[PDB]
Amino acid sequence: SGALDVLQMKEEDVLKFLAAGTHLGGTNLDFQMEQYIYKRKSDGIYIINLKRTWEKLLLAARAIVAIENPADVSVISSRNTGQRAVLKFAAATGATPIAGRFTPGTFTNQIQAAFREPRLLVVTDPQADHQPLMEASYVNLPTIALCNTDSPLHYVDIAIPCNNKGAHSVGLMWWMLAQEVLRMRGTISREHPWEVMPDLYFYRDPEEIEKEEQAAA
Amino acid sequence: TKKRRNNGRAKKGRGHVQPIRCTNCACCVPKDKAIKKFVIRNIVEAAAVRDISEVSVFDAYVLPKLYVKLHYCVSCAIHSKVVRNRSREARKDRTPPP
Amino acid sequence: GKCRGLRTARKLRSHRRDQKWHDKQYKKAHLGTALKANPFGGASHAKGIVLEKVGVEAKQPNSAIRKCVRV
Amino acid sequence: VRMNVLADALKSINNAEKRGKRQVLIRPCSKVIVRFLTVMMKHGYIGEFEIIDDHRAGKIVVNLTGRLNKCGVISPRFDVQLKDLEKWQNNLLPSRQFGFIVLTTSAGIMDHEEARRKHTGGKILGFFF
Amino acid sequence: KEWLPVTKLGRLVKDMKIKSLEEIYLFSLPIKESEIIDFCLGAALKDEVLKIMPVQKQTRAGQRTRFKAFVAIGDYNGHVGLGLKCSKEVATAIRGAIILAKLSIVPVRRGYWGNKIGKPHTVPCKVTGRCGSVLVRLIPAPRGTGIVSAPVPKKLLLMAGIDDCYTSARGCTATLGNFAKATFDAISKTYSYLTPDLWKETVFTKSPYQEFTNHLMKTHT
Amino acid sequence: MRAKWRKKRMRRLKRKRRKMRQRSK
Amino acid sequence: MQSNAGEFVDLYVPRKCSASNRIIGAKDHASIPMNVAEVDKVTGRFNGQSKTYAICGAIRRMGESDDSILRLAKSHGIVSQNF
Amino acid sequence: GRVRTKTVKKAARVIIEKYYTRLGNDFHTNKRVCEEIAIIPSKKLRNKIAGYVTHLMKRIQRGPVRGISIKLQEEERERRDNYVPEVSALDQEIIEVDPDTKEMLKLLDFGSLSNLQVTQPTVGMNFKTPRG
RNA sequence: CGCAAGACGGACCAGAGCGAAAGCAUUUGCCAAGAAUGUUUUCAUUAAUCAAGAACGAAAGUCGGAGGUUCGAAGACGAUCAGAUACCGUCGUAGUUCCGACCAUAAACGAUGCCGACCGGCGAUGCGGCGGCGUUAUUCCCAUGACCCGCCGGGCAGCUUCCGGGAAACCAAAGUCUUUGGGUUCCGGGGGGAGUAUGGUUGCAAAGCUGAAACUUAAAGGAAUUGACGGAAGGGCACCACC
Repeated sequence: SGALDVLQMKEEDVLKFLAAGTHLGGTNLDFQMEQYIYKRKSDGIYIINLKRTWEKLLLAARAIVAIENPADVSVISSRNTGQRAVLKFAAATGATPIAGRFTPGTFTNQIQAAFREPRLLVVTDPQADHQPLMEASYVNLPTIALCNTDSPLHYVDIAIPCNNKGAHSVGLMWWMLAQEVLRMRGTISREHPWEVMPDLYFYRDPEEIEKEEQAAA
Repeated sequence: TKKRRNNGRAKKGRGHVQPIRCTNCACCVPKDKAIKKFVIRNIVEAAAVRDISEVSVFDAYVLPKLYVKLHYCVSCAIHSKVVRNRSREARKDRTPPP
Repeated sequence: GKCRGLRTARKLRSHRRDQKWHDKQYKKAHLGTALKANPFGGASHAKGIVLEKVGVEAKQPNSAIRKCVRV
Repeated sequence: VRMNVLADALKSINNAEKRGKRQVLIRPCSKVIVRFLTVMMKHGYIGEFEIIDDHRAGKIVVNLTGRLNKCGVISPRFDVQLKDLEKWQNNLLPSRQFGFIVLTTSAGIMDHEEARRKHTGGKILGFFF
Repeated sequence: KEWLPVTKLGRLVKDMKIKSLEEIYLFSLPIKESEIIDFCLGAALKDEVLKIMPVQKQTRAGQRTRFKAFVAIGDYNGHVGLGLKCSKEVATAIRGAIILAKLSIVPVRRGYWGNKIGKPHTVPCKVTGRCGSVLVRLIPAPRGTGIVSAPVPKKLLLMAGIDDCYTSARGCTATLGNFAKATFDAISKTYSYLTPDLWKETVFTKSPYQEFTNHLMKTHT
Repeated sequence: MRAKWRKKRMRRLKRKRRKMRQRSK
Repeated sequence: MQSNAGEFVDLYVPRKCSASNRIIGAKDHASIPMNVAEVDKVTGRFNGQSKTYAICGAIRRMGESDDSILRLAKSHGIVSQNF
Repeated sequence: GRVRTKTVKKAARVIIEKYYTRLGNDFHTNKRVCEEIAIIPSKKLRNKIAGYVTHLMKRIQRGPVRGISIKLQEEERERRDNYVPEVSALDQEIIEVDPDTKEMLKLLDFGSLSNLQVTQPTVGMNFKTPRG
């Protein structure tokens, strides 16, 4: 990510951030997130530094590529938004998804059915996905987190500063991270705007799913 | 053992507050300690707002309300069922009930 | 200790001296009242003359008659 | 009020290292703090520090490793013969293999091990391990 | 009779890939399989049932007696574990506590009083351990001193393979559970006390999750 | 026996000892 | 840890926090060992070697682990100095 | 009282999970499928089971059911989830932008883009929820 | 509808303020006093805590006046009750109020001595200061108020956190303690006997301050758990319950 040109932030990537809204923080600020910030607005909303966002994205992707067997990375979302995004990320990268309800004791109770024993976690929200962050602290699990400006950084080893609230922002942030782990692995080249479209990862409200079910004809 | 942090009452940096008299009973209770409940209330409920408005010399006369700030002795209050005992978790809730 | 002054020898000694009297085992040994009111006068043993043989009722729980001797 | 300035210092860099800080401000400054720190530095317990000169008493800013388990003052500064210095390192250090009583001798403020080979006792300042 | 390993770390240990619980203790791995610790120290692990303790939950129709069994386990070569299992009868409690003792086992760092020659005999430095009111301080001692302690922490420190030691104990040591858990906690902190010996920054070797990732995919899920 | 009333009893018992002591004066 | 003859006698040498140097005990299950992969400075692909980092559970529970990896990757050149 | 028990539901779950292909929305065939593929030791249980199967198979013909796992997963979750429009919502010709994120992009390589229409800044800081 | 007297200061009134604590609430004036902030003012270690000694010290109570509205120890009754010298009710003296003199005690409590340092996060509030888009008033600009968004200090607090402690309940202090030493005052040593006897001392008195012993005893006690129990709160079931 650093002092390098091949992994430097490109122009269409900035348009994809600014369009999604990954530069819009909360109204609140976590004390641990004060470095991943530029300034407030009027209306009180904190603006994230998209460079620092990209620096954490590549650091995260670097950590994800360093895991040799991909099938032991846990890609966790509980909140609606990320459910689809993580389910596609694991298709792209050959990781294992946990979309929705996280059973307490998946990482801890060795007799449970959902006893997955990963080497690295990715987390859509530290607040909503707090149980797996806590259970990472019982079986040594590094955690990557998609952290809003008011996301608690307890048990978070790389915090990617985003707007993990908004549906566009999350789908985008997962797509960026999925496309970067593949580029670093060497499954895509960096000269081709990637065939997979960031709209593929977006959560779709069932008002907008029943907008598709009508408007085909 | 110490049940409440704020020892029942609401004084922190005083030392003394003027007492009031519980309305049901008449017991000297510290103001902050007392269970104060403000009651705005129609002089007639529902059965008579029909009948009295019909015999209202006027056309479109709103009724008055009755404004009384009740104080309560802690016994006064719990026997009268204004405040219930709560679980040690739910004791810490200070939001007035919906 | 609650005075760690280098020149506080007498306060620390004179406090300890005063607070030893609040011990039972000390107050007992270091007054005449325990050694005077002692029927043996501080002796281990004592010869005396039996003036009656006395049944003493055992405590609340267990209940025998304990055969003692008024001396 | 502030009376043992070396106490405020050593407790503040002890508090800070327990918290895991990379450096710590110690916001009164004396020549006795500076000699004590240089002794802790020579044995590699703390990192190369920095004395900020205002025109009052200084402020020091001390780079920390995770080597300093605890530094501490002995107050009051009891007088230590070469006889007694075994009984201090006996009851005031965690082993014979490491840890150093600092004690101000006439020769200078230094560890107990140099106070042996110089053959000079003096007043116990503190200790660290 | 046969062990079929469930966890990832258990799979590696049966398949001979990692061969020392030293290597497990280095990456601070949870040990959840019972046979792992039975596999590496097996022909030395000795059991002493410190105490059977009848506890009683009062119910509508009279007391409900369960039995706690406190079991200290260890080779006499630098590994102790302190297991406490509460069960309906004492046979099940003792057996379950043996298993929990195994699963608990820590390494003990042991050092020298003064002359660093031969094998280490005592605790490297003054370590303290707490549980409830109990505080168990350990101090190093010269050779031939033995363990200067109560019968409970003696049984642990001897099992720890610590040959020499001076102990102190404060608080209700009569509560054997807390008193055995404190002296175990004190022992545990020997490899959690930063001495000058461990000032040289670590040459981070490779996890057996990373080192043997290629074996784990085909052997189990 | 509430501790306040034990005190009151012992206080009135002490008051009846500065009556039997007040005769020899 | 070495005897008069100079022999390493302690039965294992512990890891210790890449942040605050705290030795990482045998039963610290909060402790996080990370592998950060490095890249070819013109291609942008995994080389096969990594800059491995180890944090004690304690700093991770404090929540400072984030900033501590961020520092260790900045002073390692993995991350932009500008940032 | 006509609530079905665990031994009826758990059976019906596992029966559908393994034999979704043979079942339908007809009780009397589902009843006769349950005979073949499972030793149900009791006619009443056999009907109760078949009866809950039919009830679940109606709930499968609708959206997805929580505690169940079939082969496809399930042609609206595997196939339809590969839905993608003509051009993405991130392909805005005119991106709305405040002067303060313009101020931070100006302190990156991205000082001036063409497709960034900077709004007149928002006036009167008035965003907090009144207390009480 | 007035008149008179004496109490009392509702609602506003807050986990708000001030005070060393006790305490302090109509308006207005006078009088001295005070913390906090502001300060590129001055003195220059003058300080912290404290045997002796001292000031203030709720209520009740005591002495001599003044006043006596309400309320109300004692007392007189009227009920309840087996009794009821009590709870309930009607009267009601001392007292409650004011002045001068005592008294010096309260669960006088944050049951938490004072001074100082350090170690988390958060949004509030009160006082002062400083800065910043905008709205409103004195409209005729200012500059001041009223909101608004921040920061700094000082204060009463609150929430939150595996800082850490603690027997726990809990505590950003009750932490920085076997890794034990920043300064200093008071004070505890199993339960009773006993805050008793006795001597002194203060007081008009009531009493306060200091204060044992014999003797007696295997526990008394703290926090938390489970159960039973309630003349506590809520929910649920039953024609061995009701409708």
